[PDB]
Amino acid sequence: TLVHVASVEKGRSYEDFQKVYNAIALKLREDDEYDNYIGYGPVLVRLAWHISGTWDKHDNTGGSYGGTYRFKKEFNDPSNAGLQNGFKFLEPIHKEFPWISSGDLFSLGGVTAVQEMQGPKIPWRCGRVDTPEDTTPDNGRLPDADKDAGYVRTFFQRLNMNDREVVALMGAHALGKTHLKNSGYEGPGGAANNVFTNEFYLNLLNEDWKLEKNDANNEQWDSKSGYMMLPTDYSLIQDPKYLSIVKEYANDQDKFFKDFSKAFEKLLENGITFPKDAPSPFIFKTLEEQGL
Ligand code: HEM
Repeated sequence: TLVHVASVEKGRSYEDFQKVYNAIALKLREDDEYDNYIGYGPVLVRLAWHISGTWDKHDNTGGSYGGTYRFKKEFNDPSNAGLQNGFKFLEPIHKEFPWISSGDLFSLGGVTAVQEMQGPKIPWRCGRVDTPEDTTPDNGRLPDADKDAGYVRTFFQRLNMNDREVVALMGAHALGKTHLKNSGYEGPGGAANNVFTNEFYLNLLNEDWKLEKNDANNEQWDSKSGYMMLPTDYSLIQDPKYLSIVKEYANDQDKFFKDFSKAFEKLLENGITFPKDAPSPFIFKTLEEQGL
């Protein structure tokens, strides 16, 4: 398996990264019209996950380290359709801060989005290093949505995630929406789709779901409230082990926040070796905490 050692951008420290965080956060506030006023928060979270979710624990291919989403093979992955919006959002950030690596920028985008949307603090570590075009993972490593709980469970073993980690991570599906033109699925998972809450779990348990076909001829679960769940989302209440965890997070906001924070940091760090003398993880202040 490949070794990717975190290497701090030369001479940079917490304050440098807080400035990048702030620039992302200010642009999130400014560019509010995007996606019928959802804003860019959700797509940045999805970008951070997709650049990380190519990882394979077996050989340390893929993962956030190399920033390989910048290469055509990966940005043109059908699984990544729509993420170009997140990349374009981050372009002026990268122009202002050309010293940050691509993997650091993409992952920090996700952290910033979660926190600015009132989610948990997510500790974040710098030191991802851009790797060459030939290190770009092939398409097909990101998950299908038309599958069942067994598929989800097996899929996430490749990312070294257990049942609790999987169910926690999936709570991000409160954010944003599915777009028919991107993925063949349409609609949001709830009402508060640019605020980070545990609504995904409450909606799974409390809505009256009907298995319908959308306009792309794909099945999805729909409620009269106008919400949807992917087959993979709904699988979390079909499987008895996932169901107990869904109930736990539906009943404990703080526990969900803490578990999501750990799993999301882990996701963003998979594949990276941090030297023993590497800086401790950074916890960035929100704009609100800074009075900005
Ligand atoms: C079985 C695993 C998963 C599947 C099958 C899946 C599938 C999907 C699909 C089909 C979409 C709609 C894309 C579009 O039409 O624009 C989506 C959106 C999204 N996903 Fe996932 N996802 C999974 C796990 C995750 C994880 C682990 C996270 C992050 C922790 C995540 C975060 C998001 C977010 C934030 C959106 C909304 C994007 C937007 O509004 O532009 N997903 N997902």
